[PDB]
Amino acid sequence: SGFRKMAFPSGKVEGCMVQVTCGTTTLNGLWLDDVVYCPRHVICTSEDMLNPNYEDLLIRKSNHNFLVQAGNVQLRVIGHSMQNCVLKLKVDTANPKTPKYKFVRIQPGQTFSVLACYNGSPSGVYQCAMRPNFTIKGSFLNGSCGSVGFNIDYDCVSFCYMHHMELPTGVHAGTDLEGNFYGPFVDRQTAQAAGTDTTITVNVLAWLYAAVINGDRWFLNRFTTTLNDFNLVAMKYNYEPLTQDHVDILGPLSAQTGIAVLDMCASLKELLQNGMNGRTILGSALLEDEFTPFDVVRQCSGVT
Amino acid sequence: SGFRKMAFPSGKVEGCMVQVTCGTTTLNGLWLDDVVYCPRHVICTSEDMLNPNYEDLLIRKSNHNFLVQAGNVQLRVIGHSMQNCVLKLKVDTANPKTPKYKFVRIQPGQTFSVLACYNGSPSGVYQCAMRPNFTIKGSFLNGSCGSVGFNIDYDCVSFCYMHHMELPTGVHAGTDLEGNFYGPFVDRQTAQAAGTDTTITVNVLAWLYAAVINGDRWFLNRFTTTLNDFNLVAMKYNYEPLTQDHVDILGPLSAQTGIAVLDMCASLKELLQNGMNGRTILGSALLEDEFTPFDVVRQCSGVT
Ligand SMILES: Cc1ccncc1NC(=O)[C@@]1(C#N)CCOC1
Ligand SMILES: Cc1ccncc1NC(=O)[C@@]1(C#N)CCOC1
Repeated sequence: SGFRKMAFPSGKVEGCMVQVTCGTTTLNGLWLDDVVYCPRHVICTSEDMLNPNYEDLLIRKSNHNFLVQAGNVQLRVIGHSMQNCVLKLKVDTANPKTPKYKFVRIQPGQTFSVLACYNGSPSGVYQCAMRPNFTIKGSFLNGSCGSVGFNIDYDCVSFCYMHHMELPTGVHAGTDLEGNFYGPFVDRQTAQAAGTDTTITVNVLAWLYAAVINGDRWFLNRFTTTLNDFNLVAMKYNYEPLTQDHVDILGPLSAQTGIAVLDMCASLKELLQNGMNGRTILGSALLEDEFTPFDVVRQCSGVT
Repeated sequence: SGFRKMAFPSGKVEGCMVQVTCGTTTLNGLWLDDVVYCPRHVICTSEDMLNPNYEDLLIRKSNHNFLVQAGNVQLRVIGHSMQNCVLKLKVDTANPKTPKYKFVRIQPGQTFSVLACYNGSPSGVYQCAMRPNFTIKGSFLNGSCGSVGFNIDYDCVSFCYMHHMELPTGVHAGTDLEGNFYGPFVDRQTAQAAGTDTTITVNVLAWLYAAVINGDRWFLNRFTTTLNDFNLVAMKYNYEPLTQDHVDILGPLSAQTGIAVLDMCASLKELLQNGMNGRTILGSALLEDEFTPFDVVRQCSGVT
């Protein structure tokens, strides 16, 4: 009973957080095996951030300029390289706490947990989603750069995000663990605007199935729709167009509840056209889109 | 920038989760030093739960009947006792991962993180609040009993909750780590109804201060109020009455923003009387009450 915005247990990621200092800039690093991953802007001063030439700035840096501290002990840096927008610092010690891991580049609409860190120390964990405009609505202050996003499948941590930037609109931009930014953002102190933040339709439907499973059924109506009719409504409300791929992934939820995907689409259509009318669904007064169909299945079944 | 419902990093609690089996019932245990804490209803069959006499049921149980498994290794049980609604299983090995810890009985309105577990394995972490009717709106399925609630102050874990029950209304009831239930609930399969779920006023105000700090200011008005005038409105909307103690704890937020507590109360009063008018605050279309003033301060300052 009950449905919560749950994050993955963070322990496996906590054992990987280190502090990286270069000059007078300190941020977070991710220590996996004998490599520490961190945003390349760690080599920048506030002035450098205006228009940095990272290759040129890196020439003035040696292995001894990167100070890596795991807890209260100093790691010896024996190599450094730049891969896209991340720095890989080869250390002389493999992290004894390295979990089974993969680096994955996620698609917009996918969810993940963020372990927010400051000075290599964790402050908290929350569940996020890569928005369709490639930003994340996180909670990050100065010093939080290098904090990571991830998913867990039993014992394997799939790292998907590394925090780099706060846009002037308070939304967040970052990279995958290969250093490639999600979206068109660059690691520069220049005004970069985000595109339309559309609603992740398939996630809203998955959350409506979670609500039915947990007792909230008032929004179920006597109607059905078609993908094309539904998508005309989704276009009007800045919702992502629903495809047969999305319908397919909702299949297990449609099967468990006995509510056909297109019937749930008609409920969503009426909710979009009429609003909630002062009512709530799973304790929310708006349509939640940061639960994927896989998250709903996982939570509703007790996957550990 | 940004404000999220954050949970504490769960690592320190993950290293304490064990599986406890008695007969054919399996639930979660908390292993701290050489003691494993678990709900006493682990000794019950589904039939026993209807009207259990725990002292009588415990007589038919020996140390060897309690199977404690931490990961894939079996702990030897050398003692067992019942303290209120929890069983304390003395094991022959101190948990090497025992963090610095305290057992605290929280007050209604206080928030905490829950590490949801199944068969001694964690499934996720989420932030909760002890409701004013002493229930929690968690996310727990069968097998989740023994999962714990906690807060962290730097390196010390204050355990405050242990999950025991799901009421017929899908809300959750549990105990502190001394085995005393929050509220009037009993560990029996008998219909127990919850009292009025009032809104935690001081938490809503703290969240309104977080919203101002983060850019959402539309709800700020030209009015002020008094504690007595505000409380007449709070009574009507089933909000907890605000006291000078609550005003005092909001002080640092009033000081940082320059918005007097009673002015924020007048904004809250207008929001209660007029609604949001299709608008949102920190991405929510309702007034959030599961952030204490301490949580807002912590998140907005970067406490690790
Ligand atoms: C101040 C802050 C808070 C949260 N996330 C990110 C930031 N800051 C940034 O985006 C930086 C830029 N541009 C400033 C230093 O290099 C990265
Ligand atoms: C089914 C479930 C799911 C989540 N939390 C709790 C429960 N169940 C309960 O409350 C129990 C009772 N009464 C059933 C066995 O003893 C505790």
